[PDB]
Amino acid sequence: SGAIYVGNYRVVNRHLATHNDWANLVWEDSSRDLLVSSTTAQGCDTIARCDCQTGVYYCSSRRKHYPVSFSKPSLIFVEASEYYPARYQSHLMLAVGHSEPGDCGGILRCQHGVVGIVSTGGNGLVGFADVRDLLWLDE
Ligand SMILES: CSc1c(NC(=O)N2CCC[C@H](C(N)=O)C2)c(C)nn1C
Ligand SMILES: [Zn+2]
Repeated sequence: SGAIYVGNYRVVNRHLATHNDWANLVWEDSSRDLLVSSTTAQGCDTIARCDCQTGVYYCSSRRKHYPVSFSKPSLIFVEASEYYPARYQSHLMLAVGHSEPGDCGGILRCQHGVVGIVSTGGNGLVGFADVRDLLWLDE
């Protein structure tokens, strides 16, 4: 679990969004596993605006942060689950690292700010849903 709080927005994994998220929906994209809902309280997370391929992510199944090299946001095949049929997930970045179910929502950060959140895992690989292209999160 986990979310990004920036301005009047909350960014979460779409497959983990609540009734409240859906009732205050701003934007969602099933192909990205992202949903953005509105909040009354102001958020202070800074979003990175860069092409960094190195950063640190939070892994809740180990209660530890890990430094990683990660790929550029791309269309990657993702296996069927209780949330989605087998499909290509877009804007996804992979890194060699640990992740298990329950890790989704952990933030990936570089020196510039928040890059994305854990969205996929398995086979010693962790996938992050990129948020750096969502320029409207700042305004
Ligand atoms: C999060 S780590 C993980 C998962 N979770 C996923 O990769 N998933 C499951 C939740 C939805 C994700 C998506 N973006 O479609 C896909 C699994 C099935 N094994 N391991 C080790
Ligand atoms: Zn960066």
